[PDB]
Amino acid sequence: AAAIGIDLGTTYSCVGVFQHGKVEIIANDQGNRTTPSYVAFTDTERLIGDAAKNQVALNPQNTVFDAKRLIGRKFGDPVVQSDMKHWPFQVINDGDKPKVQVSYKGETKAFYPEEISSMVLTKMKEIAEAYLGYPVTNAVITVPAYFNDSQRQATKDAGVIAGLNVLRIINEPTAAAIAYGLDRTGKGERNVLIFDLGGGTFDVSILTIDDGIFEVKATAGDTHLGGEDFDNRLVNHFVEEFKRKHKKDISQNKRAVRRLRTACERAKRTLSSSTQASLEIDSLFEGIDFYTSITRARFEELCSDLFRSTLEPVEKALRDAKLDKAQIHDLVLVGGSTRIPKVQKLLQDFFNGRDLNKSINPDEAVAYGAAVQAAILMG
Amino acid sequence: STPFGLDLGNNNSVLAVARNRGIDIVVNEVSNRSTPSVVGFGPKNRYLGETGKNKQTSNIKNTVANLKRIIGLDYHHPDFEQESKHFTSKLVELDDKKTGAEVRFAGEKHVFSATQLAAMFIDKVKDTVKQDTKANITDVCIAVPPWYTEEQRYNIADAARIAGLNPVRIVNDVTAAGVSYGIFKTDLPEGEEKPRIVAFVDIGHSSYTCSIMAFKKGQLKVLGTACDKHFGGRDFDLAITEHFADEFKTKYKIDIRENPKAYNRILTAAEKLKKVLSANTNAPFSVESVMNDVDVSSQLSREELEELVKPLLERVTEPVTKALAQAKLSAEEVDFVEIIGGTTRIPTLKQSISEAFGKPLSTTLNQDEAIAKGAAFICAIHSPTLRVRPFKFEDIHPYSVSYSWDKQVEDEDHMEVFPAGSSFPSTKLITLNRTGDFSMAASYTDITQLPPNTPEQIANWEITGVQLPEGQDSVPVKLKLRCDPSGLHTIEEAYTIEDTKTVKKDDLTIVAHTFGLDAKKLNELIEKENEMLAQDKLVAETEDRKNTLEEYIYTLRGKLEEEYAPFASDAEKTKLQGMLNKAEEWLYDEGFDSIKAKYIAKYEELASLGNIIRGRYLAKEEEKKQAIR
Ligand SMILES: Nc1ncnc2c1ncn2[C@@H]1O[C@H](COP(=O)(O)OP(=O)(O)OP(=O)(O)O)[C@@H](O)[C@H]1O
Ligand SMILES: [K+]
Ligand SMILES: [Mg+2]
Ligand SMILES: [Mg+2]
Ligand SMILES: [Mg+2]
Repeated sequence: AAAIGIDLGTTYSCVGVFQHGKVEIIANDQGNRTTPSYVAFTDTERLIGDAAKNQVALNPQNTVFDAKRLIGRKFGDPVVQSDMKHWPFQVINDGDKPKVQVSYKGETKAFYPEEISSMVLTKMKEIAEAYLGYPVTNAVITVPAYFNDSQRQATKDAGVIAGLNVLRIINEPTAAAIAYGLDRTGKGERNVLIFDLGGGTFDVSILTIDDGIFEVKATAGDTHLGGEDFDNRLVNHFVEEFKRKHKKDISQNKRAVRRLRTACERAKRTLSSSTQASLEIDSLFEGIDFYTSITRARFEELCSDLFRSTLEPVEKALRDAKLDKAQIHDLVLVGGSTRIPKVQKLLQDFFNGRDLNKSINPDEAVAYGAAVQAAILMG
Repeated sequence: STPFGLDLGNNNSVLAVARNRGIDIVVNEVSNRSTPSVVGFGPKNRYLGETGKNKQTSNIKNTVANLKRIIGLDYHHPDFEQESKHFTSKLVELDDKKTGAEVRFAGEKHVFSATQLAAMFIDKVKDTVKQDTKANITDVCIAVPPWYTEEQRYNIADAARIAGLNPVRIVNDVTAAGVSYGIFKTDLPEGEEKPRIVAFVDIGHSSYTCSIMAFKKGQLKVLGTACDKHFGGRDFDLAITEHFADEFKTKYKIDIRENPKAYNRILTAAEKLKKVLSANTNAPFSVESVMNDVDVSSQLSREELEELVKPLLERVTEPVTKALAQAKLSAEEVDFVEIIGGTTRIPTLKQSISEAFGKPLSTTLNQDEAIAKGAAFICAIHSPTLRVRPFKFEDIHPYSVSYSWDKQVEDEDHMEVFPAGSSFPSTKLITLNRTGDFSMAASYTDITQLPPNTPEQIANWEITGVQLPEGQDSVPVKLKLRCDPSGLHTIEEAYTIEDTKTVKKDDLTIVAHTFGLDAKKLNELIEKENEMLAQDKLVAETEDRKNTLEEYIYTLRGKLEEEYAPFASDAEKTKLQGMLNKAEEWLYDEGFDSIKAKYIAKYEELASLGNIIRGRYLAKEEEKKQAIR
């Protein structure tokens, strides 16, 4: 029996296993290599993963996500109180422990954050078991570097509820580092910056590694940048084109903007792997076709401040660490937004052309390293 | 040279390579682990793979997909309509009665054959691999459906050649998955031990294959294979789209069948609803402005979906029952059932497969990657330089094949050579008594056992150089008849005997007539592909240089105002700002659509000044570090 590595993510989770000299990331039964950290409750059943996420819009009060933000925290924690304002589900107080409150099978039910997370971990465990063909009982689970003892222990409890022996709780940027073999470089300290941008959330970590021993130097959380704002820049730009070319303003038209926005989200994604993208909206406004294009350079420029702002937590982390940028030996990119060329360019230009550890899928590198570490702890 | 395996799917293709420890999946330019099997055309260049798919919805009449399905396809084939209903582009008859695509490309009407079109895609995907490996790619193993015809295999092999690759083997796809199962599992039966019997079921975008195999350590034999080439994901998408076509006529008073673009939007949305229904029991269907101003908002339950495909599902157990009968097995003799292919994720299919074998389903392979990985392993077997752990496999040869020869002095003029239900590859040795030069041919012994409208004759040869010795009656010719590792029927050797001892006399010359292209035609198509490649590359490079120039303008402008500010005189800065402004305005004018050299020159003018200032900036940077240390 192999041990598995689980990235328990705030929005998505990922499981891998080290087998025949390599890490295999395991696809779920829908074929997806990550699984939403979502749990839905309905009149008849409980849904976990993709099924939970598929029905969220139609059952928003009973679909729980972001339990990671609550796990191991107190109800009176200003973070908990702050976060609540953004969730469509109910969070209650049970002796200063937060519980998510839901309608399940025609009844009101409350769940500890670690109960929701155990259901996600049970799912990842079952994914691993279907792929391996036998029971899985041993796991490394990852947490953020800023997690305190209580948050670490609650995550371990979620593991144990899910039927796992938790070999170790390890830091996410430590996991990303193990993925790239930065702990194989022998004696002598190397300073590693892990840059983890993806899914709104943003974490920069500086680790020091010496003889395979890890120490956290700094953590910087600028953890809301990345979504609507870049889209808004493209919408406003193109609204201005239609204004220019047709002498008409499309701003005060709900359906027309949503249609233009949709095209802008698609174009933005295309611009990560191509240097230009076409937009083609039939009868956009008042029966007029809008066919145009945008270059990657133009888009970067429209969003120049939004991109430049990713360096703020880098500079903050360097200050807390009391390091100069020339003292960072190694760079590791994790999270989906690090695929954006400008993110790579800004970072690389900031650190004067230092190489980037980036060849492992940035959504998978954390589960990757947890799997390597789980195999090491077994043998 | 690194071995390269290609799972060429109707919807998407997977790329695997043999290196380091073993076998890796190659990722494309968008970071995807599969690439859409799409070839599109524009005013300036081709749109291949991910870009083909990106441009698809706005360029439907010049986008060809279903590349696999039109290889070897007679234009007047009785089942042509089952293929063409899935095409959005114009199909036309070629000079050889096969099917091609007619397409607006580079300002002209172009006709391309299915072989040509497949070559364009193989070429793109070959470039993905060498971008990833940084190495030479000269050899491929292509996986194809077991229902591929002898002709189709030759055609896809020639497509590889037009793309500059040596098609080392054309392998049955589910056989390649079986090879990856055999090289990955570590506890297979070993000696006099009973083989492990594993059934494989692949259902993809277009095809349903069941193939049952015997496994021992280091080996597999395929026992039975059956296919439904008209059973896949696309048939589900289409049933959903037709359901909504009817619903929207009543509900919205719109007729998407009269509006190809509207219909295509529903079709695209229908695949996504289908996938939601593998996870959820109910799903909303929402499409905005499917026509001018009309937003549609409906739903579909899993139960409703299942009823929609009821006629198709009537065939659901056939490939299982047929593959078992060929194998001469009852369902209970199967040890494990492995599912692969994206369409096996539909719960009703899973239930039916499980029930047909009376077994739970196993999912111990990566379902998307198994075929590609086995193809890369098989390509490595053929490598003269990459030693690989040995694995032996035999595939099923479902039809009887005979060879015939000029009667001359022989009593018989034909014989069965490769029986129905034997294995391939296989070699048979014959000696014939011969009066002179002679013709030969390979054919199907019983044509009633083949698909409708299959020509009886497979291949034919002329053997020349036959010279009788003094005793001038006849001379024995030894022949080497081969069903090769791709299942292709050849003659590889013919020679005359005895020039006390019976030696060889003359090696004979063989002229082969197969479904494979002549050297002349092949080279003409290789040339066409090189021209289109050079044209695509020139456009991508000039597009790149123009983006790089634009980026440098914004970048150098911003720095001149910040970290470079202390490092330039007034005259240097305003001069550079003037040319930055002029270069930017040029990009809207003459430079909107210019040539590569000019984007490069415009860049070198700016950079030549920019670097003088950057140099001073960097020098003071090192000086601050000199004051440190
Ligand atoms: N979760 C899912 N539920 C239902 N169908 C799915 C799911 N995921 C993928 N599919 C379908 O599987 C198909 C792609 O599968 P696959 O990659 O095996 O096909 P392919 O190899 O390109 O096709 P073929 O082998 O027929 O040439 C698509 O039609 C896709 O919609
Ligand atoms: K495929
Ligand atoms: Mg070291
Ligand atoms: Mg397939
Ligand atoms: Mg070899």
